[PDB]
Amino acid sequence: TSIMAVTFKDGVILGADSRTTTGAYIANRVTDKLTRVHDKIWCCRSGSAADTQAIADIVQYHLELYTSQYGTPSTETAASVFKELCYENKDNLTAGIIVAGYDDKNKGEVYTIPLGGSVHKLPYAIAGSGSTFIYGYCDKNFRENMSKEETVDFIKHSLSQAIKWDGSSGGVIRMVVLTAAGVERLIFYPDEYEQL
Amino acid sequence: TSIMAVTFKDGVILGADSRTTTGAYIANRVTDKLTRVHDKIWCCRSGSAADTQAIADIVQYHLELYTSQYGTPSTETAASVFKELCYENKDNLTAGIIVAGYDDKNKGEVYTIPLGGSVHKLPYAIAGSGSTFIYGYCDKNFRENMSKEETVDFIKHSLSQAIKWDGSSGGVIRMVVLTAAGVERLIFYPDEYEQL
Amino acid sequence: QFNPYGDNGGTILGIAGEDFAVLAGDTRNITDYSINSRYEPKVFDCGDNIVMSANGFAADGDALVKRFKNSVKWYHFDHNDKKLSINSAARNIQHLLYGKRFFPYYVHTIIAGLDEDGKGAVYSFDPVGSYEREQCRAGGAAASLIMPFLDNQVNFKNQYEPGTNGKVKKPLKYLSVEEVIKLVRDSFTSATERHIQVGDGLEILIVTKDGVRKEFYELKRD
Amino acid sequence: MTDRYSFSLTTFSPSGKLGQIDYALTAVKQGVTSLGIKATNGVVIATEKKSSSPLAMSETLSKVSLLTPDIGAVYSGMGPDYRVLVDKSRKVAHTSYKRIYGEYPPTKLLVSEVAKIMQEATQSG
Amino acid sequence: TTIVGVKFNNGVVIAADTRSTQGPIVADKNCAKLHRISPKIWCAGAGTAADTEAVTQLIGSNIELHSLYTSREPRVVSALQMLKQHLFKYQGHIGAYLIVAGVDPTGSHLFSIHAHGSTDVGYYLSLGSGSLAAMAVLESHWKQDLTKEEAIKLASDAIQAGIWNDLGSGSNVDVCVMEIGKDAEYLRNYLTPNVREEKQKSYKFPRGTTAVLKESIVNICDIQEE
Amino acid sequence: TQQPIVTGTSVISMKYDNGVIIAADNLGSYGSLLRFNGVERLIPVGDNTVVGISGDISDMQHIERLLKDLVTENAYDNPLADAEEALEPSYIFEYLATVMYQRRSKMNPLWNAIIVAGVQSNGDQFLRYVNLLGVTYSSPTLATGFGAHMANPLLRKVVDRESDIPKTTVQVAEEAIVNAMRVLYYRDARSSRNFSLAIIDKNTGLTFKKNLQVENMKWDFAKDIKGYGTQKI
Amino acid sequence: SDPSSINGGIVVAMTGKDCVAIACDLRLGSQSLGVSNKFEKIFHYGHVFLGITGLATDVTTLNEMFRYKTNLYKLKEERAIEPETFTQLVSSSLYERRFGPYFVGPVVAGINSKSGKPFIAGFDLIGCIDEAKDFIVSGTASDQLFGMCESLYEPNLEPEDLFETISQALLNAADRDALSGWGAVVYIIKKDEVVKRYLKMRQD
Amino acid sequence: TTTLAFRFQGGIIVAVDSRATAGNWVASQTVKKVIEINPFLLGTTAGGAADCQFWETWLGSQCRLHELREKERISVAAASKILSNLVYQYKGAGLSMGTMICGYTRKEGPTIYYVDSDGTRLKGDIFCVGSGQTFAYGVLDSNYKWDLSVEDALYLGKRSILAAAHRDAYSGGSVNLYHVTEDGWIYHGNHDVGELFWKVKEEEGSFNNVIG
Amino acid sequence: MDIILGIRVQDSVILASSKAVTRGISVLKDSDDKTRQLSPHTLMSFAGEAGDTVQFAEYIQANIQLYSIREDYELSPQAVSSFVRQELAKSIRSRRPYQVNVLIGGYDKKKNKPELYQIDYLGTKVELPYGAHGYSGFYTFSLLDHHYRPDMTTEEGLDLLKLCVQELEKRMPMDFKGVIVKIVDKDGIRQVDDF
Amino acid sequence: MDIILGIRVQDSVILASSKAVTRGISVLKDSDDKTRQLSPHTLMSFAGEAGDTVQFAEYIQANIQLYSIREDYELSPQAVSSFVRQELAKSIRSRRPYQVNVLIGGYDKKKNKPELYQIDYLGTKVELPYGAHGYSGFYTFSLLDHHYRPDMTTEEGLDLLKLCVQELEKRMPMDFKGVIVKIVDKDGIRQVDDF
Ligand SMILES: [Mg+2]
Ligand SMILES: [Mg+2]
Ligand SMILES: [Mg+2]
Ligand SMILES: [Mg+2]
Ligand SMILES: [Mg+2]
Repeated sequence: TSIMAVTFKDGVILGADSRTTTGAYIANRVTDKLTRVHDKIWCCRSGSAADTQAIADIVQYHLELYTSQYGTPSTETAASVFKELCYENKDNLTAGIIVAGYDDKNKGEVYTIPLGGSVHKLPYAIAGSGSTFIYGYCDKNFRENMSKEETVDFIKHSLSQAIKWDGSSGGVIRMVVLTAAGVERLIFYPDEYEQL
Repeated sequence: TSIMAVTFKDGVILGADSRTTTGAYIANRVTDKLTRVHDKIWCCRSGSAADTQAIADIVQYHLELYTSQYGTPSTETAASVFKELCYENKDNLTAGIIVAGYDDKNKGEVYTIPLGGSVHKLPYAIAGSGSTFIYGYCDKNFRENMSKEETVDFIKHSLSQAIKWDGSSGGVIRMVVLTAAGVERLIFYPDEYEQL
Repeated sequence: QFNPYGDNGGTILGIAGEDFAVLAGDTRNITDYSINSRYEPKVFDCGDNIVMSANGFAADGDALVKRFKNSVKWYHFDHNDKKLSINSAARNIQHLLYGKRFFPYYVHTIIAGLDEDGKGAVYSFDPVGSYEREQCRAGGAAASLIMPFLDNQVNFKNQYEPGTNGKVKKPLKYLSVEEVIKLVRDSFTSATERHIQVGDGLEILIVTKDGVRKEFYELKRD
Repeated sequence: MTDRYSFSLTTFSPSGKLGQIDYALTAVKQGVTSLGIKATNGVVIATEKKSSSPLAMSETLSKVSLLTPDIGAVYSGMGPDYRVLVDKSRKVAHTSYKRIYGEYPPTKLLVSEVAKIMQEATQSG
Repeated sequence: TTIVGVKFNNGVVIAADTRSTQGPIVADKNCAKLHRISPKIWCAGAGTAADTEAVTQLIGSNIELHSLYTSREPRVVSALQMLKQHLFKYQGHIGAYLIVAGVDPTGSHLFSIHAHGSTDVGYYLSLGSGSLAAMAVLESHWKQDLTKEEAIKLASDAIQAGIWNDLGSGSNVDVCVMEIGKDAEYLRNYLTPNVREEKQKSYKFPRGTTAVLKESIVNICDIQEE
Repeated sequence: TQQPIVTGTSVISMKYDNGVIIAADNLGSYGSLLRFNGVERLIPVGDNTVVGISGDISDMQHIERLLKDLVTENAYDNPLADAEEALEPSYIFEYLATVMYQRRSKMNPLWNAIIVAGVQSNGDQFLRYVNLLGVTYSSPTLATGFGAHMANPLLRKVVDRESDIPKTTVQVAEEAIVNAMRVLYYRDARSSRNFSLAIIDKNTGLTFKKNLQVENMKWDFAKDIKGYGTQKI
Repeated sequence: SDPSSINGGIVVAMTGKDCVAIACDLRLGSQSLGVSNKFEKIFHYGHVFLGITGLATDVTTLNEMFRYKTNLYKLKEERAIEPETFTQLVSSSLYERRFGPYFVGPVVAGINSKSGKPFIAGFDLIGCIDEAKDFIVSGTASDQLFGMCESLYEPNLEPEDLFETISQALLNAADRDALSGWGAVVYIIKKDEVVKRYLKMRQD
Repeated sequence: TTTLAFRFQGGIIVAVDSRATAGNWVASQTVKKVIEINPFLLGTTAGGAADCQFWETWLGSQCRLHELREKERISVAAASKILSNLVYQYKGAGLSMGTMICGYTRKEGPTIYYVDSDGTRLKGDIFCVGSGQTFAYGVLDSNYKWDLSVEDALYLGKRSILAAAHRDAYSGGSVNLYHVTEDGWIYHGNHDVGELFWKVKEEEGSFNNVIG
Repeated sequence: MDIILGIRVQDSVILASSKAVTRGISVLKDSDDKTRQLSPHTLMSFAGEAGDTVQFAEYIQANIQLYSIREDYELSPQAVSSFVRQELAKSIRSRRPYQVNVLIGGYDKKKNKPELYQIDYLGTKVELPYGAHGYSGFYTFSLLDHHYRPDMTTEEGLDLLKLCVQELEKRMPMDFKGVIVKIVDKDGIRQVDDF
Repeated sequence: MDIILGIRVQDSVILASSKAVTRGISVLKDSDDKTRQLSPHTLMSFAGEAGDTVQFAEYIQANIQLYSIREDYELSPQAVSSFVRQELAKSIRSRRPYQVNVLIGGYDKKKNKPELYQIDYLGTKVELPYGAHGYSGFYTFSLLDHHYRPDMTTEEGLDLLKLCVQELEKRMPMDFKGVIVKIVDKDGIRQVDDF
């Protein structure tokens, strides 16, 4: 798996590959690892698919009940609910989740939650088996307050390299754009990103 | 450990960090991992220090005896002797060696020899624990027939990132330049490469 | 795997006199080959003229001492400020220790004081609560270095009266508090020389009818 | 190949003489004079440095050799045979004594070891 | 064990503590850890004590024979090469961890050797259980172009850090100074900061205290004449 | 029973004449990966206490929340919450020490080594240690992990016993701490150049210094070092 | 299971003024079972004395080995071996079995016949020499012996005083060890006379 | 450890050694392996020292509550069964106990029950428990008779512990003797094995192998 | 095998050895003689692992018989016991050690003295007035310690031996099917056919 | 414990049970009665793990005695055996199972027939003419298969039982110290005091 979330001027963009493997067999080559817990709060999932789906579903339930009572939750609140589940059940979970969301007050925010259940607010985050190969590239190429087109290129180029080297990653590059304008899904196929 | 060798227009340059660890303790922070087996055939060492020193010393002996009888050996010949030792003794060795050399006929050549004892001739090679973090960066930034100054910058920037993310790597960035002009040693300190 | 136990080193020594009692212990606290503290008190005044030390794993040691001090406090509440006698304290500590029979306090406990007749008393416990009144007891790391010396110099074991040649034993004459303290100091000086975990400082608590008194002595810091 | 000379080249003649030993002694007789004198507080050994050529540096050719810090040797006869005996004598002082007892061998025992090596070349194949 | 090596202006110095241990028990309180490979090539050993002693005597023996054979004074690189190839052959089973230092016609040298056969070059080095305490001192006070007096001070201070802070090290400080164009000076018990205080009591027994069953004269002499 | 995932390395500290100093680098490692470079591992409680934490970071964040919650709880029905009945270092430590030992006794520890540094109401210096086993101890100098092996020896040269504390100034103490942090950066493979330092003085109060860097490093001698034995070039 | 503590037993050696002393218990056992109360652990080759603790078969084997070697030494050297030389021989002999060692704790004691200097030495199972001035200890109650010796010992004791010190060191150490005791022997060694004394002790 | 107890004409003899070891290290030579449950009942300690001390002291409390409720001395059968039923609840948890519950009542006469941490409960005439039990059994079996006098029976129990104390490395220190009668137990002193061995050797002529 | 005892009296050595041979579940034989005559005045009993016991005993027997022929002379019991010890001491560091414990009972014709030697599989030799191997000593030594005298007659030794066997038959869980008893004295070796 | 046998003849059931109790290295008792009377005409012998055996047997005894008082009626051997089986079948899936094997010998007063039931620790019940537990059957069943007849007298049954015990005493390695024999018939339960 290769997943990342990047903040930029207008908000935040989540990016992910689509490969799910059982050993060396690709069980699903068109997986959707970008999942929605609220209207403008999404997450990237890595680790146990069963665990991360179970967690995400519980979070979506919590934020839905939150919204009914207290109105729209912050991205920080969503990250806290993820953390609470991951931290308290650390012995029985294998989940690496990146939380990304757009407020109007706070704008684009990114939180990463690694295995332990800790929380780290970052300008951008990378995770999954394929992320190891692009720590150098992402650190050198990331800038704050990029444009939408620049951020899409940054994520596309980053995940392209992660896919190139990581056998556990592959397929299409999915992306979800979170801004004041709304929610935009993007997809990029092998013939496009491999030649980069 | 973070090591690499890069061919360019005038020849080849070997690069390496200087950190040697025993667990989390840095046993030597000024290690020289760039070692000479012949006048213009050097190697980068990763893995067991005892194994790679023992191997290198045997190779140096073989190439010295080769030179006495048959004149200057090719870089390919040096790589073959490394391979023979690593392949035949694969059960008792933990060695990852990059071989780099300069002929006048063949110019700059780079051969990598991973754990198994296989040989791979490449335009450039990266290896060691820190190499994982710069596969993306190096693939995006490498060009063939670079100048000396460009290749030095490429290696410096690459190993800078490897050092930044890999705890097993660090210290100074050592480099050795192999050209028709001769053999030039370079060193770059933390205050220089960290700010890149 | 998580290992809930550890070894904090240290050595303790309890000696019962005729009308007094001493409980001594070094002040060094360690893990593996490192020194945590050169002065970390190990022998404690628990009230009611009782002194205590729980040597071994310091976290369990501190927990037990804390719980016993608490037991003394509640004994006063429940029984009209009655003085907890050393024999009653000993039986109480057995139950505290045996209470964790299947997850023991990893310590070797010693208490000292005076019995109800005013005579010197020392009690020795194993980790799970088996106990016994004793005249002389070293505990901890250098216990094997100290006890044979005490058998010889306190109880006069293997010592016979010159001229008789093995026929008449050396008589068991009573030792003064000054004489005991000399043997305690020499025991710890010798233990410091030959045991790496012993050193830094020696703290002795002396119990008499007048109360509890403290004495401190330097030990080699290597 | 293989050393197929597994038999003795020194043998008793009808008269009871060991020819090759006698002939070796004859070679020693032709050799340059060397001597030794023992004093109460020391011993001296001496010989002539017969230079084969004036262009040769006779300092490089050492006829008198240190065997141990307290033992020295000089010879008469064939120089090359001496040189290899010194090498063997130095090594045997370590392997069969110093590495066992942690000290250098006494003169008589080192002599005994050198003698043994020379005896074996008189009987071996 | 705490052992260090420090380069200086015209040579090199090595130092060591004097405590040898059997688990938590101190076997010898004044152990000699500075070993001689050759007159001007000395080394200090940590790890398995028999292996360090045995491997230095063996290489020291072969170095002597080599020196006689070549009519040259022994070199540190030769000791280094012979040690590492021997240790590598035995794949770490010979538990010898050494700091090798010395002077020869090539100059002054300082190397460390690990049990598996790996070697390192440096201006300052430390080995043993107190190596971290010693290396802390070395990293705090080392500089280029040290004098002989400064290097002895630094080396002994590094050993002291091990003596006081490492339980595996203690007692005294041994030092050996190897300067170029000079005899190496072995300074046994250079510092003595751990003398035992006078005991409170004498434990000399009255004669006849021990009970005896039988007495006899043992015949240590040879078989006699007549 | 767990295993630590994201970890923090050495915390070092010492007493001086008027108070205590404590320091810790800003790194959150992920095994050999130097993952997070902006992690604050010194957490102040009030204006008189700083809790330095090493080990598992997720457990550190949990402990951080307990201390934040402790301050809130202390203020409840407490008119003297910012005066006589404010939280002392000794109260904060004993609370943590209780939790740590309870958690180890349930075979589910907080995988940390903690140093509580502060100054009491009466001006007394407070410096005490506690870890995942619930083991506690106090000393003029305290350090966790690698700090115990490399920092303590250096800090003990300044304050070797109790009587050296009044003789040690804040400038000398800070100098020793900063040097120790440099030594750890040279020699600890799980350390970073960036660190935080906190001083708690009985007169000048709590001084919290962020974004400090290891400087005045010696590396030049590395150029002369060649090969691993025989190599000259 | 542990070869060095199957049979049990102890040896201690001390230096005095112009004299040395070496002593041992007499027990041989099979773990808990007492088998022999006459198993002496001290031997001598000329004027050099050797105590050996540990696995009893190896104690016997090494004694036979050093008798063998010191006998050949004497024939070739035309003189009895000295303590300093014998110590190196013991060390060499143990280390040649580096990866298959004798499970023993040898102790050398004796006076150099030429210099008159008292000498003691100890070894680990693998040959490492411990050359202490004061005392050497070995066996299953070595901790106890270290404690006794460290407190009881003082330098330059006369032969008849040294006897009392080493005897009390041995006896009281053995009484705190289950696998030691069942009798004891003490050798008092001077330059040209040696006295051997059997001690009376508890037999449990 | 060596502990024994046997029934005879005059009641019960109980005899134990006094040594306590942690591996080869002799922790104590003055350990009490007879628990005085009450003035009429005795128990021996082998295996776990704490387990035997704690639960036999507890047994005394149960026996006291019995005779308060029932206004009658508890039987040895009932007393032993309280202990065996208790340890049987803990079976598997790792209790280590090997004991003889000894008593003399009207209805039963002199009675000995061997009780075990495996839940075993055996009535018998002669029992030996501990690392040196086999040595004590030999002396007992060859010399035991029902019509022994109280003097001779006491000596037999003493001599049997001495036999074990000599041979068994984990037994020794001193011998504690008890004589159990219907009116209660009677303590017959602490006897140092060191002094006892030489005394017995001379007077009896035994242990000729040992030099004295 | 199981139980082997030995007792040295005034003028002879008596060896008692069990007759049972068990192979796991069943007792295959109840009349097995666990001993070999090494020389006219030297007898060796043995117990240990199956096969190794007899293989070792017969190997020793052959070697002593070879020595007897070569020199036309009977080795002393001490000399034989030292030879046996060395073989076992050699064996313990071998690829596959002999798992054999032995008692060597002999009468020294030179010294006119009976001698009993106990040697275990490690090569641990001891000269004793009485001895055993395995668990046999645990039951019998307390009786031997009590009753034994160095001036005992052969008949008294046999009575003390009967008492030892009776204690074994009472307290041992295993049925060793009684013992074969042999006496070694100045006249040689003979078997007590009724015991 | 070790060996327990059972044989159902014409008009009675005979149970033979060993007397030995061995706790490790020593035989602590040689007169142990490994049986309990459940009701006047029903006897249960038992063998298995220490403690569990007697605890189980006495628990069953108490329950059958309780039933006898409540109903003033003796349960049939079949009914008792089914109750016992269920307890063992319940036990095998427990936290800590009873490790106990039993034989239930009873005389049914209604049917005027002897009955022998064999139940192992798993709750495996079988009604048999003759039975055993552990290794006892391996030695004895071939003799019982050969000689047994359903119309045997009690005296003939005892003779066949003696032959079985003799074969056990010959070929078993363990000394089980003989057997206590009890007979269950129309008149109740009695012990054969000489065997
Ligand atoms: Mg780094
Ligand atoms: Mg290797
Ligand atoms: Mg003893
Ligand atoms: Mg004993
Ligand atoms: Mg034996």
